[PDB]
Amino acid sequence: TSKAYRAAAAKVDRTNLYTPLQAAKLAKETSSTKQDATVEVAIRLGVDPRKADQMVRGTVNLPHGTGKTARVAVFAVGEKADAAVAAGADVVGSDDLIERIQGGWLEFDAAIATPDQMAKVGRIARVLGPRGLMPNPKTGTVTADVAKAVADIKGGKINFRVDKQANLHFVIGKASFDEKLLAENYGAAIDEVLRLKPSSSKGRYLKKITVSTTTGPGIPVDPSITRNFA
RNA sequence: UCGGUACGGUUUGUGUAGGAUAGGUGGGAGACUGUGAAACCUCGACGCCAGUUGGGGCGGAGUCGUUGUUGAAAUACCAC
Repeated sequence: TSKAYRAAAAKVDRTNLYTPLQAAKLAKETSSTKQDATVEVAIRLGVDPRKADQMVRGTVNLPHGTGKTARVAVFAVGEKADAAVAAGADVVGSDDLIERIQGGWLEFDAAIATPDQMAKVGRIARVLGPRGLMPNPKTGTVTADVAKAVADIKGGKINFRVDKQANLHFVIGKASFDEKLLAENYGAAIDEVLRLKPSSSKGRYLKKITVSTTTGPGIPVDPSITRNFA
């Protein structure tokens, strides 16, 4: 509501549909005013989450990561210590990793355990739960295959979830990225949202969609172009 | 003049507190030029939820932005 608020993207038009080629350009020009932040994508789906079978929940593999450091703490014992450090996780724990979590050493981003440690994970997730650093088997951060479980956090697969009022929330990374590296992250989601379209979504599926990143209005994005994201 | 629809803008709700968990939901350490106890709308209905708020007819003139997560996102206020 300031002068610098309207100075950011003072040239974007409301009554003009923009391609993702043009939306990647204006996302750079929106970032020309303020500091670095996380690019946010808002999609208005044409679904109804009142029915249970029309609930939309999935994931997508981004080609260019997520713009996060993604430090991974691994409950690694036995052969798990050699297979977790070979993937990219800087923290290789042990059986005594319980004391290092409740003792004041929280310098990571996600905790990934092994089934030989799952009898002791229940004393951990009470302090990493609301912080967002707890192990979760429902989202793919608890498995015995630690060679690719670490690559799940390193790959940057964003877990989106449609709300009570049929709206999506997706991220493609930082605002200081290239226009081509953000076009492949953005083009991969819509390549996989339509694959997870429910079988009883009446009307037009992806009706309204916008991308804004740094302290301004939303770019009017065109739903009608789903072939030329790059 | 009285309505219906589409699009666009503001505002209203929240057992319980510091912006009545500043609605629901996701992002998120940077947004603001700010004396504000206060005079000029006494928040612009409402003044019951109890203090939401005078959002600038002040002053670009500097000391309420930052801060407590103790509540079923509180915050670093917005990318709905």
